[PDB]
This record gives sequence, structure tokens and C-alpha cells, in this order.
Amino acid sequence: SIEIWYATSEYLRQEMNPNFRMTDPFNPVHMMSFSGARGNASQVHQLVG
Amino acid sequence: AEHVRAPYNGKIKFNEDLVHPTRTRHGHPAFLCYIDLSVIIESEDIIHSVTIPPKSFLLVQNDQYVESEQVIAEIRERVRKYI
Amino acid sequence: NGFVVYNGFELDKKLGRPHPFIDPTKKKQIETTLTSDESWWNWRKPEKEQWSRWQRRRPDVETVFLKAMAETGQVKLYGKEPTLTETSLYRARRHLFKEERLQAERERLAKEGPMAFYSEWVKAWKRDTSREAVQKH
Amino acid sequence: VVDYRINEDEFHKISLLDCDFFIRKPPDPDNDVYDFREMYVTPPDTDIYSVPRVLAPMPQKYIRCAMSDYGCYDVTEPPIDAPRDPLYKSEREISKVFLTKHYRNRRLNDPEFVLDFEEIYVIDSKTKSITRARVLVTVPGGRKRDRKDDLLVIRDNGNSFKIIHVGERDDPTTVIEREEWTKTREDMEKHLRKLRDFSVSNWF
Repeated sequence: SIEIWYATSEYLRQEMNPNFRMTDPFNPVHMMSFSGARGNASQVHQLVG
Repeated sequence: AEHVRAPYNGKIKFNEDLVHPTRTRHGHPAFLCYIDLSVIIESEDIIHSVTIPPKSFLLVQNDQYVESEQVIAEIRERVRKYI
Repeated sequence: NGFVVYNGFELDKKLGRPHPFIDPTKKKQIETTLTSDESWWNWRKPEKEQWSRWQRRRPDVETVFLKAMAETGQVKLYGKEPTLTETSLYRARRHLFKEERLQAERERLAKEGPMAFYSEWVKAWKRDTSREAVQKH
Repeated sequence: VVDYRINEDEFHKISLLDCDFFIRKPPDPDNDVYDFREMYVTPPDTDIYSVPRVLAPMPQKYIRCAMSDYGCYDVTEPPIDAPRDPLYKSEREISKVFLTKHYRNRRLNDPEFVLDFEEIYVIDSKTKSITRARVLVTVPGGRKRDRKDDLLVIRDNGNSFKIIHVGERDDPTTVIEREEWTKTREDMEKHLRKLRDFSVSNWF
């Protein structure tokens, strides 16, 4: 139970950025963190993953 | 520990005689791989091949159907538990 | 010498017109797989369907808009309900279709005239709004 | 490798990224006359001459040719050590040199001067070799046509040579957009292929 749900959680974070890069490059969440302005991938994963 | 995931929907094709049966830490039957095993996924359009590195657990069986992004292989204190 | 020489699918795919991702003619089935009698217990399809709380597809703007543009014929999908791949593709390319709709509205305004165009939002106006009728008036 | 030092005053010194190419130069006021019988290749700024590798038949008679280089720009940001060190450095990395024969060896000052695009010789820096271009002609007329109306298109790292009418010239915007569309279409197909409903999905 621990490892199957950790692997699923980690896979969502890996695919979070390519999903933003190819389908919604100008998404406000992506731009707020890809530009290095405020927030990192881990915090965005807590919101969308 | 990194997980190999199926890149396409298809039929898993590999020979089970080149792998050694084992039992995962999750209690599942699996195949231990110690060689450069080649696994074939017969997808909808083109037959695809996936390379499984050695010292890895192969969690699928031959002729099994797999979905995309589905884990097919896994590469790689004292606590008291009460029942 | 020999250095100077004088002289459906596969076209929709080249032009970018709506087409299946996989050519139906160049498509094969996935044969026959394990029938749960030659499979381990952990890889067997459960006898009864299991309640999931994820059994319904999540609604979004992309599905509604893709269905609308499939109704109007702007795009055509593989089936009646757009898939998640088609939803992602629409999310990637959604500005072009809106620009096409806006350009079509601009052309309609230029062709019909302000009286015919803006009478859609004036329902109390019962007179003829055609350019010819405006000229007669 | 030869055992003598040639005289560079009678040679066409063509300098590339990986080598310096030498072609014997018959005297001429224009200095556009080339003699391909004698040729030498050296490492850049070196007098150790060697016979270049030839991949195609070479001319035997003197031919007037126009030289045009092929390559990229290397705009780098060098590290700043001393005060007022340059913020950028731009240099021209020439990797190919095309020698296009003048039509009937006509001079540049000739009012009837046109370029013969069926006679192009390619000098490669990476392989230190010289080859003749595989030219493909689409303009109607065949051997006998008006050379004033043809246009040459070079693609595929200086390997594809095609002759088209000047009327069907392609806009630079069109070329850039074609490349971008092709690459992005393949990238999008690769990204979407990993979804499990991709086989029952449409492009649009």
C-alpha cells in the first residue's frame, strides 16, 4: 500500500511539467513556477497532483 | 528504485525460461532478471520492444495484456509489527 | 554526367486536417491474451465490477467545447465523446479555433451589415434589416 | 601527404573550419578562374600539404566559378576575466564551400552574366574532401532554357540541390513555419502516444 501509492504520486509529479509544457505552456500555474518566480514543482504537485 | 512502465497498449511477449521465479516484497509472483532480457509489446499499430535491465523484477507474464503507463518491471532500521 | 537529373489518409495527416492518429487500414488487433486461467491471482480481472469513485470521467470546458465544434463540423472526433488525448490536443490548440470563429463573425458582419448583424440582440426590432431594405428605407 | 611546400601565390586558398583548401589559380584580372587539376588540403594555418580526397570527376579545363561559403554563426558568451572583457563573441563557422560555374565562363562585368547551377562543386571541411553537387532540375526547358529565370534551393546540410522557377520562390516565413510545424507535430504525436486512448483518438 505504501509503495504503490508513492510510485503513483511520484509519477504524477514527473508528468506534471511535460503536460504543462506541451498542452498549456501559458498556464498561470506553470508560468508562476517555470519562470522561477514563486513556487516549485513540489508545491504545484500538492495543488494539481 | 525506478519503475519501468508500459509505453503502449499491447500484448507482452517474452520467454519465461530466461528468468527466475521469485516472490516480491508485496507478496506477488514475479520473474527475476539477471540478463539483457528483451520484452516485446504487440501494440495496435507497430510491434514495440522494451529492454529490461538486469537485477530487476519483471512483474508481468508472457501473453499478458498491458495498458499504457502501467508498471511492468521494477529495477534496483528494525520495526515491530503487531497482528 | 549522372549528376544532373531533369524531372483520405496520408494527405489529411500531411495537411493537418482532422484524421485518426492511427490509420484504420494499417491497424491490427492485439490477438488473444491470458484468459484468467493461465494468469496469476494478482493479474486476474475481478469477477464483479468494483465501485471506484473514479468511474465517471471528470467534466471540463474542453469536452463541452469539443462537442460543440464537433456538432458544428469545425472538427471531427474519433467518436461521439472526445477522449482525453483529444481533450489534451484541444487544450494545446484551442486558440486557433476561437480565432477562426471570430474571423467568421467578422466576415458575417461585413457581409450582412450592422442592421442585420446587431438585430440578434434587439428582439423588439421587427423591420427588415437586409441591406436592400435599408437602402429602400 | 606531399614532400614539398607549394607556392600559395598561384593557388586559391579556401579556408574552412577544419582545414584550408588549395586549388591552383591561373592568372586572371578577375581572379575567378580555377584549375582543379592540382589541389591540396592542409590543417588551418599549416604548410604541411596533402592531396585532398575526391568523390567525383573534376574539371580538366579552366572554368570561371563563383565562391560562396556555407555554415553557421557561433555566438557564445565567453567568461569575463579581465576588465572590459567582451560580453559575447560571434564567429562564422564555415563548413561547406560551393563553387558555381559561370555560364560559358562569362565574366561578372559581362552584361549577359548568369550562373550555371548545374555545375556546382562542394568542399567539405569535416571530411577534407571535394565533391560535385547532385543537381535536380524542375524548370521546363531541359538542357536549353533561359538561365535568367531559374532559382537554386539548397537544403539538408548542403546536400540537396534543386532548380526551380523564380516565380515559385518560397517566403522565409513559410520555410520557418514549415520546419516548426513538422517538428512540433512529431513532438505532439510523441507526447500524446503515451495516453491509453490514443489509438481511438483523432488529430484536429
